[PDB]
Amino acid sequence: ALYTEYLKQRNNKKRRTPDFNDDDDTLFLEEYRRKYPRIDTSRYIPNESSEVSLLGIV
Amino acid sequence: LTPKELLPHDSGQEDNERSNIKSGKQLKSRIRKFFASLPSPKNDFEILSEDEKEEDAEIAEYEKEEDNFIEPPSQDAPRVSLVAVPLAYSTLKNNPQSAIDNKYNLLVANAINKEPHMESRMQHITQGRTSMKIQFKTAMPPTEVLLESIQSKVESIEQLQRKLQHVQPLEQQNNEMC
Amino acid sequence: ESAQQASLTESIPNLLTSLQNEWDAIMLENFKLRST
Amino acid sequence: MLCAISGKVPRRPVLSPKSRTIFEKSLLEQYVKDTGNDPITNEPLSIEEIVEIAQQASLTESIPNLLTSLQNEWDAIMLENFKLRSTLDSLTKKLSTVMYERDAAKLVAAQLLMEKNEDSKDLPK
Amino acid sequence: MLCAISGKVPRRPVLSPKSRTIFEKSLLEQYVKDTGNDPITNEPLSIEEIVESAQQASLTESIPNLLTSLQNEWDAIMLENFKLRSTLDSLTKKLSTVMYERDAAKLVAAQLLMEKNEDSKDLPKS
Repeated sequence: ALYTEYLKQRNNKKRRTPDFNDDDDTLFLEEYRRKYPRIDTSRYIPNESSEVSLLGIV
Repeated sequence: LTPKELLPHDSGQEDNERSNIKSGKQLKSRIRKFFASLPSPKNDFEILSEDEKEEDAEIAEYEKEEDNFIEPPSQDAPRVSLVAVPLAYSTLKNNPQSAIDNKYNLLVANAINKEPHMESRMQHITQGRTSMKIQFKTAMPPTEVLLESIQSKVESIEQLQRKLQHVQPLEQQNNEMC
Repeated sequence: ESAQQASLTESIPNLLTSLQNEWDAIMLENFKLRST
Repeated sequence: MLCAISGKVPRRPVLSPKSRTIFEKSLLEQYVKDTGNDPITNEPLSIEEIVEIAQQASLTESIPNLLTSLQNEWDAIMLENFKLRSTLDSLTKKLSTVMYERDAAKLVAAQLLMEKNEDSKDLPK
Repeated sequence: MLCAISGKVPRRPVLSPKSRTIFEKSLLEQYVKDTGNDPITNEPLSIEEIVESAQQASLTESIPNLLTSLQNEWDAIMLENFKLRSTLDSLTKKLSTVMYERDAAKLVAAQLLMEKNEDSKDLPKS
């Protein structure tokens, strides 16, 4: 059905949308942004330690 | 009697003994493991234990050194604190169960205050704005240092991936003609 | 009875942008293959 | 029923011999490759020490909704991890405030016993 | 990418069906013509047992590797919770003993402020 309609199911881009001075559900949204940044820095720290070397061997 | 390099070793051992008495008797919490100075909070908490809270607030401002430091005539303590710890230990199965039951009540109180939150909302987004400043500038530095090195070898990777999709398409028409 | 895949520098996208493109490319290809 | 590292229902469980604890093969190996120890009792254990020890398939409901279901569960798990970390730093912080007042009170007891010792000398005279 | 016998890059790889390992053809053929065996596990293997369809493939890049990636995301986050849960049972066990020795000492402080003031009340009246 998705290929015949050619339409894709929408993903949640709410984490990009979040804004300051908002309600309790959006307080959950900004803390979600903090956990995503700590994970993103951890994921970037592994790539830096590996170096290109890992892109070289593949 | 002829001492040679012994009074220097004895003065070093006496200085090593005096540093061991000053480091141990400085503070119990500061020496073991891990605050902002606030005289307004000590004035606001006066209205609590209402005598011991002001004794512990002045002890916290003295050990940390809008902040004035006054009395380091408090902590020669090392013999008086040993008698005070041994006298209090004598005054202190049943006691182990009463501490475990009170720890479960405090753990249920810690789980209830966290559940109600999830003023205070403006501080969490500002800590995130500090994180989005720190981590994303660290991300953009780690990306662009990578992208100067990886996007060269991504083109080495992706254009060699494109050689596979033509080697596969030439393989099928040759196997069909074979 | 080892392969290495270098994860992209911009690795949110694994939840949003990568995962939608995998199930788009699965959906469109097989339908085009039924048309074939 | 529960691995005592992540709490998942283990799909390839392994038991440690130094302490009675059924772990998961993947999670216990990552701990042993970090430090050669048992996560519960901190005893010296190795990968060859492990002895490799109910499966019920989930049938969710009667596919685009399953995408947003996964999006919500990773969103919830990230918050159920974050809230348990700020609780740990504040219970250690509030334990620190108890450690200062414990040591400050036993110094106030030193001047109070001196007032009692000065009084006992005066009562005898 | 390597041959397990020599260590070079094999220019004609053949895989054996008794111990799965990528061997070079000219090297493993001499090993089989020596004795009818597989060099790793020493199981029996012949020349016809060593072997050098339609679905086209693409390179292993960042669906399957994406599903195994999210396993690594969560199995690491599961260890992050244990660093928290084990540290919580140490601070709360220390908090239970600290609040107990605080509750046991504050009864002595309440009696010393009584006794040192009662002795001041007794002595000044006399």
